[PDB]
Amino acid sequence: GHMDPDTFSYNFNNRPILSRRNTVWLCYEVERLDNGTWVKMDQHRGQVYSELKYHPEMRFLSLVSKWKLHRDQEYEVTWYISWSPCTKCARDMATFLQENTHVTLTIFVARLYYFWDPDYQEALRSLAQAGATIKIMNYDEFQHCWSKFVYSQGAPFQPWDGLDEYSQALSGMLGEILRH
Amino acid sequence: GHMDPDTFSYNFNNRPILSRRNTVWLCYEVERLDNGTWVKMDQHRGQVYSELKYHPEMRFLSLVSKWKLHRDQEYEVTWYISWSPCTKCARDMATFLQENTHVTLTIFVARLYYFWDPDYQEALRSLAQAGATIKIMNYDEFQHCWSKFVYSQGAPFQPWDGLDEYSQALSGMLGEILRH
Amino acid sequence: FFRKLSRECEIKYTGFRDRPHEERQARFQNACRDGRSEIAFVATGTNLSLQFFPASWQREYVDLEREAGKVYLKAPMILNGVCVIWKGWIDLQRLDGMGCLEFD
Amino acid sequence: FFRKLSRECEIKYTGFRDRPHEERQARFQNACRDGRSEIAFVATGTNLSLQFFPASWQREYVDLEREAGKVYLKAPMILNGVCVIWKGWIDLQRLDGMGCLEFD
Amino acid sequence: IKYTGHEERQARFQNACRDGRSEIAFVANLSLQFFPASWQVYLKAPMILNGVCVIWKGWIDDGMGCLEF
Amino acid sequence: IKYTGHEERQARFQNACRDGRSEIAFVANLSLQFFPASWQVYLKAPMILNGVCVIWKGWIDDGMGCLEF
Amino acid sequence: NRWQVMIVWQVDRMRINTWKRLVKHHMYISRKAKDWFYRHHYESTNPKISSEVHIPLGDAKLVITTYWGLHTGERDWHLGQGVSIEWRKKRYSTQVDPDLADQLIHLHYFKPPLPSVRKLTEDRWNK
Amino acid sequence: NRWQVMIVWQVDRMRINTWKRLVKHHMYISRKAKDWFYRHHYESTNPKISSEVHIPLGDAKLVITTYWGLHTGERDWHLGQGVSIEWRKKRYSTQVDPDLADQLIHLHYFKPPLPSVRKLTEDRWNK
Amino acid sequence: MIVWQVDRMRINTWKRLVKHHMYISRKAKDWFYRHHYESTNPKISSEVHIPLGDAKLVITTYWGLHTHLGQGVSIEWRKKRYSTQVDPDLADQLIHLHYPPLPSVRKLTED
Amino acid sequence: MIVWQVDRMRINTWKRLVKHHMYISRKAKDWFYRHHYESTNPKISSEVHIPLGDAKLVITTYWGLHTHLGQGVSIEWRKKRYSTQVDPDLADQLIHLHYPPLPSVRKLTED
RNA sequence: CGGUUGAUUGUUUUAACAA
RNA sequence: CGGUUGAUUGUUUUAACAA
Ligand SMILES: [Zn+2]
Ligand SMILES: [Zn+2]
Repeated sequence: GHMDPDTFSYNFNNRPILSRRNTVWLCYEVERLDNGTWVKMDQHRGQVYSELKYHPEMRFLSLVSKWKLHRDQEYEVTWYISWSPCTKCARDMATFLQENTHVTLTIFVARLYYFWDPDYQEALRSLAQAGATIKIMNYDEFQHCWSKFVYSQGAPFQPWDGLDEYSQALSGMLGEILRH
Repeated sequence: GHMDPDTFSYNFNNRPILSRRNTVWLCYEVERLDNGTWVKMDQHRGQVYSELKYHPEMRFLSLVSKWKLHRDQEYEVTWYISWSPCTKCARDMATFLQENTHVTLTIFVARLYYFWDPDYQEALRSLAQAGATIKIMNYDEFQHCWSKFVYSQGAPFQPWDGLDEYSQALSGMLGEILRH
Repeated sequence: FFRKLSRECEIKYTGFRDRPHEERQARFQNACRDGRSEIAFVATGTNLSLQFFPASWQREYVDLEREAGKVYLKAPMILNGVCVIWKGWIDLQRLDGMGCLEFD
Repeated sequence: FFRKLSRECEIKYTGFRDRPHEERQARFQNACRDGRSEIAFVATGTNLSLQFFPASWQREYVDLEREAGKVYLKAPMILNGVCVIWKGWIDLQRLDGMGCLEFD
Repeated sequence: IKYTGHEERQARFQNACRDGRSEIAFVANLSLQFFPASWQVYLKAPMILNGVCVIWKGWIDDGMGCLEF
Repeated sequence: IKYTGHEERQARFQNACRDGRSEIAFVANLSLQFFPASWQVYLKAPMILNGVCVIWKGWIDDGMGCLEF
Repeated sequence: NRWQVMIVWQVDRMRINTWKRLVKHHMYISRKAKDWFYRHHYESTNPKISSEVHIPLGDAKLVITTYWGLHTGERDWHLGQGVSIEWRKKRYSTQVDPDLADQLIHLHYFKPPLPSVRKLTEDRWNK
Repeated sequence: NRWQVMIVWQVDRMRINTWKRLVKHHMYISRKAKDWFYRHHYESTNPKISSEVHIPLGDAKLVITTYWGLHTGERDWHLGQGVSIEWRKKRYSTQVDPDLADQLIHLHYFKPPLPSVRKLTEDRWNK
Repeated sequence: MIVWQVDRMRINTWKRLVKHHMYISRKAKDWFYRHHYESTNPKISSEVHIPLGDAKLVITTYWGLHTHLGQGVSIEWRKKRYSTQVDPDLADQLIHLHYPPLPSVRKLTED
Repeated sequence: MIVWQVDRMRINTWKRLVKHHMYISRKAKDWFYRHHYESTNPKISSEVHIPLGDAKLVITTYWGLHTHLGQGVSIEWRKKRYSTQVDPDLADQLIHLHYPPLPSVRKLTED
């Protein structure tokens, strides 16, 4: 929950074509299924940036491995990521989800990374087939990230121009990619 | 300069065969050649740990790329690393040093990683041929790391048993590997 | 302090909680069979843990022969200057059971 | 404040300090040739910087034709409510030169 | 040569060759690509290579193909 | 078969074959390894494979080699 | 080629972050500077503007704009971030030195320290 | 199979680090606990001992040993670190609860807070 | 058409070097770069046009090939309507005569 | 001796799985693991002995081969002094009859 | 290539540096 | 495989959580 507003505004801009966002920011939260209800884990949530050789998905996988989650419990992990996972990241998340059936993953993406690339399309389709839920980050999850992961110091969320239009266009593109 | 003493003592133990040190810690410092003398850079030094997919050498390379060091100045970079660089790390450091002739690198290793492995031997030899200086971390650099990179809160350095014997054995092994 | 442990107390094994239950059972069986690995039992209601370190790391026994599918644990220890015993049992399948302190 | 800049002041270009000098010269030549890239000149003795942003990002000129191997810079600006001019020149090879404020 | 794309593979080969509207690959890392004309078993293709009008002819059951001027 | 290890390569092949005390590789990812007996051009080697005593014989200038019972 | 000329004071990342956090804390938590307008980076046509703080002074406004991704500075930690302070009234803008800006702030407006432009813009690497 | 039995209080990493830093600060910076002996992890034959603090009380000593890499706990953040407190005199050792240890410390010895075993060992995840 | 099998990393390096040398370095500024959306072929990743006098050398990178998805490169000399398939060896000389490492066809095409 | 060219990552996975199954999993606890320093051959990385009745199956991993340094695997059945080179196909059945994924010779040896 | 951005351009990648 | 450790075992990987 320590993220300056400028970084969030710059990286999570939902314009489908954004040429100067070279880093990937991934906010994550985990819920646990207890007594039939999903209780949020306050200390099992945060945000991670990207490196040129280290993507945020690998860092999140390492964090999950360190968390030592109980195998006899059901976990629901919500992601809010600026760029949709690349081929290697989607591959690794798919095999991790296949090897970890007690945890399910929902993903909201601010932008679709190489949505016109067939390789990225098959990577996203394989990630979806692995059980991951891929969604387009609309205004609601943007506000949720602002009030949850962003160190706004009480400042209200100020949406950028064309947020809803970009969200609708990205929803259409994701529906076309996933063959809904 | 924020490193708890327990981590330093556990990771930088210089026993040649150490089976339960799965993480690599790398302390780095940079000096600049000004007016014929090497002045230390107070803010260009620190320490980085390792990830299963992200080695400290890659993180240091990213830090160097972000530092924006002047190409018209000479830099001398000192490393203090618990494990000697692996094949990929030695490869990448060698090509980086070949592509960056204005910076020289000296490396002190607490332990030799796979010193009996021919692949690691050729990796170390290639790194040495690239211009990097590889040395065995003796008591002096251990004390320097304790007083510089370790958050000891004024506590004196307490060497472990057999530090000098392990240092001599590792010096002999490194001399054999480098074909001095 | 003594009464809290003596009156109501239950113990369970959580050595490898990220692994499947069958693998947990196999690991616990191995660690009980050879005294080269530690075994820890956690009180459910608190953060208290009873750890059986091997004697090489420094009438107390862990055994399976008393009952099939069960592990029995006897641990004498001097607590707060008075000698006490910790008697426990956990069954193989659930890696759970009852453990409590008594005066010896 | 005005006197500090007017009396003694020297400027230099440090746009890409991690790149070789020839590449720096080429980049500076390109950025001066087309007005699609910013050019910054740093005062050597302070942290003050003069940045020539393109007019699309919001009698001031940067030019090479006045002298071969030199870049001449004229920048009128209203500072502290009074209009002043910044006149500078840097040579191609060293990416260094003289720049100072004057009253217009 | 060999086709790159078992029963499903040969069914896809057959229906792609019969209907079209798809790309056909024949590796030797040299490979011959057959694309539909709208995008711009015996195989015959005229093609200009290094200034000469060579013709590549071959057969596939794996198979054999060669180019002759 | 082909040797894996140009003038320096053939000089190394020649002096390694003449003196020994080194390993010789002949790839076909199958490969034949020739190790000095202390560690335990025409080529001939008796070797037991799948219960039969086959003999591998070949020549290298690249070359050709085959195994026969 | 038409250019826009602005005087930018090069300041390291830590001071930029401290200034932003102090301004935002004094805008919402300790509402002394509650009249200050904080315009984000996407509201400016300049691609290299990180943040913009508007401080109403009478009928005019003092604008402090922080830039990121600029050219590298002479010092080690001048990595491409800077601050420029100006005073605008009725589409008439004049650049203002940090000392005069702080004087205006203390004239019109005046524990976490209060946000001061002089501390933000001062070069601790050249002295 | 011969076993050694010790009562270990499971404590998260943050509290272990806070305890270690407070003890080391009060050993060298604010030398009130200057008589405490801090034996490192390599001086113990137990492979899963992270740190060991010796507090001389008369002719005996209260030993607080922190362990790392233990079995995972029931709670989320009981990842394998714990603390065990004992009192030894003339090769006679008895395990001591944290409250009694704190009482002994305040009896014999007694801004950054003073190092207390009760705060270190208390379970904030079970209450 | 002749397509050589190439890894995606080499394609990325090729396109990055080409963009660098036509935009920043400006050593190959006369070249043209056609993106995916300007090509009717759905499998074409990109096109690089190298002006060689009146003629032009077109390097087309393809993605999504079923060779499991593969990428390829095709080199083709073009004299107005006339077209010809070109091996990397001829393209090396054709580029060196009229014109970060330089973008070389041989390095990208070689296996 | 027949040596199959293998990447170092597959060798590392093979040795890790073997160590796991003889130490932690104990499914293959009867196996033996000979390290580099117990072998007279300088090129031998490791040896895995799988007891098969009276006979034993030896899987030897080699490093430092000049095939630029390469690694290899050799499978060899051993009945006392008698020895025989074994293909991975026979070793699959030989392991399955008498005995993380299971350590399979075919997966490591296959290219 | 800060643009009807087609996205590894000069990365904008950082919990306290003024508590 | 916490051991005459041959080193991807159950990682020991964290600047303030008690300022
Ligand atoms: Zn990725
Ligand atoms: Zn490494």
